[PDB]
Amino acid sequence: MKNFRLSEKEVKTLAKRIPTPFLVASLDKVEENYQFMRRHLPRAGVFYAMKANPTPEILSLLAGLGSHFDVASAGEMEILHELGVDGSQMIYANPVKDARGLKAAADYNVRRFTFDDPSEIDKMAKAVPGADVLVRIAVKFGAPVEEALDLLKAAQDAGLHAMGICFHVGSQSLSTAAYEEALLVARRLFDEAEEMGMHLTDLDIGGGFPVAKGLNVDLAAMMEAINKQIDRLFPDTAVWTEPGRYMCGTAVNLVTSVIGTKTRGEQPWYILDEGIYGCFSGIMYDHWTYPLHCFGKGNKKPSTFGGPSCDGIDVLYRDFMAPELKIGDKVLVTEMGSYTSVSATRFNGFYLAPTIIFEDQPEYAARL
Amino acid sequence: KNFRLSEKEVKTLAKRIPTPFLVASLDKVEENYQFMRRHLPRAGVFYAMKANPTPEILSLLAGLGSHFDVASAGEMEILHELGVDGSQMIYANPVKDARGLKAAADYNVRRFTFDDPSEIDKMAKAVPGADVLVRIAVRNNKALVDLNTKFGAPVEEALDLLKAAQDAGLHAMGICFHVGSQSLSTAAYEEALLVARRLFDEAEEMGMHLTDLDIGGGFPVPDAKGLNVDLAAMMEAINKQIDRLFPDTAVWTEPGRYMCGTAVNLVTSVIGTKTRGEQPWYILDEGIYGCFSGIMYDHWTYPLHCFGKGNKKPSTFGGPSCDGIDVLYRDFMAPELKIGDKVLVTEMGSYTSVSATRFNGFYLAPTIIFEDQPEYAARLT
Repeated sequence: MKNFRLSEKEVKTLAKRIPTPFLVASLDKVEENYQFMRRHLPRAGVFYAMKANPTPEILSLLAGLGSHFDVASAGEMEILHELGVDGSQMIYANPVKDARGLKAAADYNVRRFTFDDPSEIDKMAKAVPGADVLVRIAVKFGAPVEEALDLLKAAQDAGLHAMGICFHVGSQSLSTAAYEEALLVARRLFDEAEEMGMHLTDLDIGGGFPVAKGLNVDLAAMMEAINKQIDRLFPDTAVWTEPGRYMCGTAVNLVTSVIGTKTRGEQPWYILDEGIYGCFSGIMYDHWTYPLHCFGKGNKKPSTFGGPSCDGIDVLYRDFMAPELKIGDKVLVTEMGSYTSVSATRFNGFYLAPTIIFEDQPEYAARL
Repeated sequence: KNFRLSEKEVKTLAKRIPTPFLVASLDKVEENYQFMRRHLPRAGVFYAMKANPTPEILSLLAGLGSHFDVASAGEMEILHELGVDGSQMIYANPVKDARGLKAAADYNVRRFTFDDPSEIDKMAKAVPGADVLVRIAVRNNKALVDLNTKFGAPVEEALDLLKAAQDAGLHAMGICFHVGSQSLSTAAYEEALLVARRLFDEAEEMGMHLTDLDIGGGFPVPDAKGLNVDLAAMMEAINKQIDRLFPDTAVWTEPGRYMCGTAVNLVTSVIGTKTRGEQPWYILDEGIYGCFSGIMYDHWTYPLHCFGKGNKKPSTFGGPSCDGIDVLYRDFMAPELKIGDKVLVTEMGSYTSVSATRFNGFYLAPTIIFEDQPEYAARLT
């Protein structure tokens, strides 16, 4: 498992014929990440958290491979529908659902819906009578385990089908022991519910998986421990996972050029043609950090990179060791797949940087 | 006074239009523009369209005779579509991009700003003979001379730059400066204006005759805690100064926040409730990824109005992402609200929707012209 990276020569040839900034996504890498999870965690169907990356080619690839989808809004389920994706392969997993979104959900025939609060029941019962609902469980957001069953019975009472439960394990706190303890709590709640008159049939595990193999744990071995725990505890139940960052994050790169240089201070400044109102919006909204590769040879000094807009805050990196760069030189930013261009804007009238598909280019064929 | 929708009005607008939407009063954009012609006559207006690019606003302004401060090819293209000639534009981004400079070339935009030598040859090659103004660092409204910022040459290198640009075939037209956002006092201008006199006076003796001076923006708008500047008084102190120091030169300003800020309102619905915490929690259908993005990007607090009586408890408001960052207000005194009730945010005109996104696939809240709605007619009556 390698992260998707473009070589220096690939960045130059691509930039010759696509004007910067642009993103480059690798469908091959997305597939690899999909097949990895399937190989090591076979018992979880995949609900793709498309909020992370909603690019149509990535989305089509995923429907091709069998992925279901995790929809947050009417506009998400609209994009999917034009690609031929049915609402039976959608779960509406926004906790608080818009009216416009519940309408969409009825029209498209979305099967599964999730909730943590009893104010949410009152409105799904009117909008989508008899819909299959899962409760989100905190083991902020989520619902106390001890209120989980009362919440499904309230749902069942208003004419919704109590179908099951989701938790989310945080990446920071991610461990095999953690998933194993949540599955135990889930198993108890199933058994308890059954004696309560409800047959729960579906269990949604969340995402919160990381990566590329240059990172902390042995994830293949971890998914196999979780998978073995699903097979012993939930051999008849439909199990799901909803990866988002996991699917895409290391599957996209940004190519962007130096459009100005400021040489006045001790520190050189370099203005790029993408910034915090475009793809680097991740910095503000995801609190994330993107590896930056400048390509000159020569001596390095501490250097600031700025974005292209009239705002003070359009600064991406400071005291970053980089060589001497000219205008028109190209830099490359990896880990640009998730929660980046989702947050981009046309602030200052600027265009959204397009996403180019790597497999539809000579450079991809050239890898041989 | 500021454009503020009645409660009566929020209710009927919400009947006909789905939340969230914004509501622009073109009358108010016109008062604002006129107020500035009345009290700061000597200052020609380059509307900074980044604050609000709404097409009906822009056309109003074009019709009143305003010029435009243009920041990218996309902002030029919109103006060209509305019939606005390039003579009406200044490309006032100090670091310009190739698509921008070709657009500028195509649409014959006359003016450009710059604060560095690496910009010059990029402009000479792309529009020869263009009028340039050098952008210059000055004491900000905070009283700092910050030379480590994104924009502005030091006063010390201002004239050489301008000469360096004349040496590349560009017309050395003048000087601009920006004191920054939300000026609560007139000190930064009077002080900066005087620094500018000196460079013209020093340039006369070099033999470059500078014809134009752009004084930037920074004019205030009320926020969550109001505004206590006397704008008329502030504007006349600046005007007064431009007449003693610059009797014989063309003087321009670049308002953005001021022009539209007080002309726009957001109508948004409470869509969920959380009652497990000690504070009640209200989820609205606009978030930090939408128009409230100005919390993140502009460090700004908007003034919120809930309607109802008989309660007030400190309450929390969050956005529709349902995210850790998607929190709008905490400890806000609000009555008991229910799903379906409408809230109002006022002074939502500037640096608001421009930074909004389709994250989660939500829509960009549309911007409704109030003068076309039936609620306006009621007003004239």
